[PDB]
Amino acid sequence: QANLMRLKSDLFNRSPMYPGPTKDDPLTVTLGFTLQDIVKVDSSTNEVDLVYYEQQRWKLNSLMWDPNEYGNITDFRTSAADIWTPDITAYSSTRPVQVLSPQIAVVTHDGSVMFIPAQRLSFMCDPTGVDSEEGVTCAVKFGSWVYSGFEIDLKTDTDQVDLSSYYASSKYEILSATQTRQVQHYSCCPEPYIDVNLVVKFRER
Amino acid sequence: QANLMRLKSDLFNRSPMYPGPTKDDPLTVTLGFTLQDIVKVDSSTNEVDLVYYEQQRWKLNSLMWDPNEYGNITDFRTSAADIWTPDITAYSSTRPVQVLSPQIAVVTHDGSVMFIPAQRLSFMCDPTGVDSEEGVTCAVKFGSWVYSGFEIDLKTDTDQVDLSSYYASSKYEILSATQTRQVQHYSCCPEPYIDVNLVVKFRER
Amino acid sequence: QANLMRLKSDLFNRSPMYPGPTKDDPLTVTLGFTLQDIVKVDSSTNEVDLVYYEQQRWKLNSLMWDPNEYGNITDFRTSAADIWTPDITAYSSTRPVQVLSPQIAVVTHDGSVMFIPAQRLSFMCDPTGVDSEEGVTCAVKFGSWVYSGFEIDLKTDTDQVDLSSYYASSKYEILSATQTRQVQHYSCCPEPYIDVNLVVKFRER
Amino acid sequence: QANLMRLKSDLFNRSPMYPGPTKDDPLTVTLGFTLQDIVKVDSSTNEVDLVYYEQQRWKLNSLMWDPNEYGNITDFRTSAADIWTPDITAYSSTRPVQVLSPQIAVVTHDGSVMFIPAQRLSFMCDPTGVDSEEGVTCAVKFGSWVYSGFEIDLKTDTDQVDLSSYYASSKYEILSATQTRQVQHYSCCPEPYIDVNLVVKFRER
Amino acid sequence: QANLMRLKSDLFNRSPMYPGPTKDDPLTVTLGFTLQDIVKVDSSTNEVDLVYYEQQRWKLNSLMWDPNEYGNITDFRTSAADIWTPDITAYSSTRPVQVLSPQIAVVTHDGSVMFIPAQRLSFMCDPTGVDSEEGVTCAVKFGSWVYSGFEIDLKTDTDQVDLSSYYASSKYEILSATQTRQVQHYSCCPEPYIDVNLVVKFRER
Ligand SMILES: c1ccc(C2CCN(CCc3cc4ccccc4[nH]3)CC2)cc1
Ligand SMILES: c1ccc(C2CCN(CCc3cc4ccccc4[nH]3)CC2)cc1
Ligand SMILES: c1ccc(C2CCN(CCc3cc4ccccc4[nH]3)CC2)cc1
Ligand SMILES: c1ccc(C2CCN(CCc3cc4ccccc4[nH]3)CC2)cc1
Ligand SMILES: c1ccc(C2CCN(CCc3cc4ccccc4[nH]3)CC2)cc1
Repeated sequence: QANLMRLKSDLFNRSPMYPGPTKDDPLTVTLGFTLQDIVKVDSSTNEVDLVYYEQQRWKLNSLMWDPNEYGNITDFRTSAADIWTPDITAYSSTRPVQVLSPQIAVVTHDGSVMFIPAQRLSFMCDPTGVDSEEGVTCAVKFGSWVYSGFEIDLKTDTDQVDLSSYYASSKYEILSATQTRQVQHYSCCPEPYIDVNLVVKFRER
Repeated sequence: QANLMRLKSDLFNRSPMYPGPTKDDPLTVTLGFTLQDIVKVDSSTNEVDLVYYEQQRWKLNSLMWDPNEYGNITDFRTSAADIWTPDITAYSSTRPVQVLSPQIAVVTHDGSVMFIPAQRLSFMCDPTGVDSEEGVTCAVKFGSWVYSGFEIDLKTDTDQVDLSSYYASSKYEILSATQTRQVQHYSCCPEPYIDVNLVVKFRER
Repeated sequence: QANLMRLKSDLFNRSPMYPGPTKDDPLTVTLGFTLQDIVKVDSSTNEVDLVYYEQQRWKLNSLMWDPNEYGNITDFRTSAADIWTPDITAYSSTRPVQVLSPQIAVVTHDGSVMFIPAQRLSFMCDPTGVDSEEGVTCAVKFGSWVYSGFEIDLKTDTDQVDLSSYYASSKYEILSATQTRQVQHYSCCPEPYIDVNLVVKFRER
Repeated sequence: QANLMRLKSDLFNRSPMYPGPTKDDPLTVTLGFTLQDIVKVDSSTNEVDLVYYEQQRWKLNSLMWDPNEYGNITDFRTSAADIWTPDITAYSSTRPVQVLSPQIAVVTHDGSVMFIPAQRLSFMCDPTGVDSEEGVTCAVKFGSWVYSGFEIDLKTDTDQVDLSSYYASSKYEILSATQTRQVQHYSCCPEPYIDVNLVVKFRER
Repeated sequence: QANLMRLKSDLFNRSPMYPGPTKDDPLTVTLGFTLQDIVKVDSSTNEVDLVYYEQQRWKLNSLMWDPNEYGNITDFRTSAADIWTPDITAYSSTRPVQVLSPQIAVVTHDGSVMFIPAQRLSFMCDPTGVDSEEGVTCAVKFGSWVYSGFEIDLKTDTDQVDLSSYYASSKYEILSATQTRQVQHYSCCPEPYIDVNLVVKFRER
């Protein structure tokens, strides 16, 4: 406990918190989705409710340490409030996202951070054809709300959504689930915009 | 990181926070709406739910800096809690507004602030005739709750609501969406009152 | 900005906050209601939902200042959290009251405070007869939760509820709306209890 | 104001807050209920919703003062957050309790505290027979969550629930409402467990 | 009070809070469930709502004291916010868990902590066959969100869920309720992961 108390004190009480990335010091954020369930489909409002884990990874030099100086500690768990976290948001939500898991991150000695919030999301989705064999496709983009591709570079490790934890007795069957990194440019702005498009093809089980 | 940490420290930890505008030092707030969806229409209570982005822009001398003194930083992102924000509100909401995005603003070296909260709004709207070709018109005024025209001047860049992000498979089709700055004079009071009237004409797709 | 920053610092950072009134130093609170809408009526639970502005006015010697000493500032806007506010409550609510507006007050150099929260209230009301020409009458009392008339004296400027902002396409038509100051004494206790009785007669439009 | 500011400073800023009772220094908490309304009955989930005032009284030596030393102040009102409050809870609630009133307590010079929160409670109750003349009986136990009878001596003043404020046009009529205290010892443990069983017999009006 | 004030000050104001367990200093957390009611079953979304008490026990050397040095105090009650608590979560919830009880723990002089939060949980469960004699089986895993078996060792005192407080007039009858410790391994990671699988077999009463 003494070595970990010392490490946390040196990392969090000595210097001000990381102020976020800039064009000169960009940050790469890796996103991955683990879809657990399609909990609700509302055909009268065109809202669909998903339960998923959103894996977020990034690396900060300010979070690095030599394990030899701290009783061979290679990683620790800490409240996500103690650290800077990226402002990754769903771009077409209809309700505030509901957090289903403790807000705790894992920090590794190389400065790597892994934060996996479990969430319930209501987003814009026309479910017409969900009761058919072909099913229905719905998509929701995720990205930084305030940082462009010049400050936050969004990435995925795979374009395949993790369906290994998908509820087997769900009302809905997943035909396909992909997470695709997209780089967009708008007429307004010279900076690129990055999002991860979560595309889910599903039908009634 | 060091230059941004220094900038934020100089802007936020040296002087007290901006106390808001006065008649002697008025502030101009530019409002713009990006309508995403008409998520719900309730004909039994006369409530309509909107999902939109509300772009807010203002400029403070106290937020200015010389980029040359701070490693050529021309702008940064910071929690909206670190800065003063205008008390812009819907004058005919029926439920507290639901924030759908991170509460983060972009501050530019010229003292400009851009704050774009995504919101879900429930407001007073009689949807009689939504199921017709003519559709229905509904309006909601936005403005400062406590500041008159003498302290906060409200403006728009365009009278046209941005409909380029409007949900393509929405239950409702937008016939027209305008955002108009209105000035109101009362016999009682010498001070003018300013609002932005969001007028949306819509029908069932 | 500098003069207002100085004023706020002198009023709020020099002395402890106003500890509320006492029998020796009573406070008069003026109440006024502006009814915007009867949003929902529930005949299965006997609950009615109102949307209104509740104007609250009081005066504190501790909030007084000479405008000449502060660059001729005669009033300012401040977060209601910076000041003491009366504990005015609805005595027959069925749900926690929902705040629809920014929590900001206007302080005048004579020590006057004006606080106008917009609220959504669910209260006990049998709506039987709302669908008739005669309509239905419903009442809700407002007053201090913990202070008697010896500490907080409630007053009204008028017995007429402001209906000039009442939603013209509401499901309900207002036949009459009054706000009356009422006094009561209990056998135990000598102190009077004050409430403002909001009586609304309404029917379906 | 000055004398009350001085009193509050002496009571709350000089010594640490009361750490709660112990076996060596037990505390008597007097509990009583004022039933306002049976708002809802749900026969599909077996949940009943009550609106009531829960009167809590206790006395602390650390909250005592000589009125002569403080401008003859015999009592004051303060935020329930400034003082220790007992952890009295419903043992069979189905939803978090909703607070309908300001969280303010009355402290008397003898160290007496009176705290009367208004609340909405959903609790386990089978309402089968509510639509009959006989009605239905439902019960909810209240007590300390973590303190035994050795630390918190939970008491009542009367076994009769105050029905003098019960909503006259409620959907439900009260046939009887009692608050019976119970002291129990289990074979495991030497300490008594105390609870108050709020028993309400009611039917449709 | 003085001895307890002194004890709390020595335990909580002298050293930094316990930073959580590590591989070198693991922690055993014992979990136990007391099922109170199956409040709701939703066959359209496949969600079931449970009301239960979750007993959590763990032991910290940093929470030890000699009762002889503190007026023979052998245990005390304190806000769960004053101490470190394990991040035990339901792995298949569909809504944020609702806390129904005060967040207070019991600390014993041997460093033992007992924390029993009452909760309402919505979780993934297909209730098809609940209206039959055979009933339906539903399961929910609980475990640490961020810690492995190397840091938090989860244990049970019994595999039998406590049904002695189960609501007698519930819509649902419990056929069986077990809580089983399970050790899992993931392809990513060499460390074992522990969960407690709450398996409830139930039917309509
Ligand atoms: C966040 C944290 C834990 C989980 C777990 C899922 C399965 N195990 C743990 C299995 C587990 C996943 C996992 C994902 C990335 C890296 C390491 C990981 N270990 C218990 C909780 C889910 C989301
Ligand atoms: C309001 C409007 C769009 C957004 C974005 C939605 C898609 N992108 C990039 C699209 C985008 C245009 C744009 C115009 C002005 C300022 C920021 C902007 N971001 C990232 C955030 C956030 C808030
Ligand atoms: C609380 C509740 C509602 C408001 C206003 C409602 C409509 N207007 C301006 C309408 C308005 C005239 C007027 C005349 C004298 C004093 C205050 C006044 N407000 C802007 C906001 C402000 C604060
Ligand atoms: C708890 C319970 C009710 C209230 C009130 C609701 C109606 N009154 C009546 C207030 C009131 C009666 C009374 C009778 C005997 C002794 C003290 C009393 N206070 C003012 C506030 C406030 C706090
Ligand atoms: C967590 C879970 C339940 C409770 C209680 C439920 C019922 N009682 C009596 C609680 C109670 C019996 C009992 C019997 C033997 C040993 C210890 C015991 N505690 C008071 C609160 C408190 C905290």
